[PDB]
Amino acid sequence: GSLLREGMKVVIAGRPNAGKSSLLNALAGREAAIVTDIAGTTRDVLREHIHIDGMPLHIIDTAGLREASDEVERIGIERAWQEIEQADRVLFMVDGTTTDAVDPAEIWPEFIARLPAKLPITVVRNKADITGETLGMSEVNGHALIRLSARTGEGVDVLRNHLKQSMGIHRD
Repeated sequence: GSLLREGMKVVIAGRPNAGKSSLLNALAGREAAIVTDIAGTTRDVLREHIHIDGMPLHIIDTAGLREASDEVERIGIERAWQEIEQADRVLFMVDGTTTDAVDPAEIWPEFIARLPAKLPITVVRNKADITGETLGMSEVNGHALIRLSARTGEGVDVLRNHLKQSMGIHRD
């Protein structure tokens, strides 16, 4: 390019099996939608591919932990030095108006951070019920609430446009 790059560390969560992978897929411009089994959460905790619209030849690694960052600076062929930022856009994924016990056991250890969350929105049947659990949304002041779905790309681009804007600074 012309001395003009950018990027950041993005994490994808929202309970195990609740439109996580299916989402990422739609994320990666790639078509061939491939999905595997956790087969054990990678140390680099980077199982959400490396989204990079800029250049093709670009390896990224999103840790978000001590041992993670350490493992990051090794898997991607790199000396065990220091050089890695923290998450920025921690978007959550919920399934309709479903409230599980694992729902909180994952979103709790997040509110207490220095970054936006951005919770999704539900649009399931029954009108007089959605709105109810649309504002409160458990708790916390979600950066922005945008509805979307897995199959149909209801609000994927909207979530994407709110990703490229986030990531900034950092030249490879």
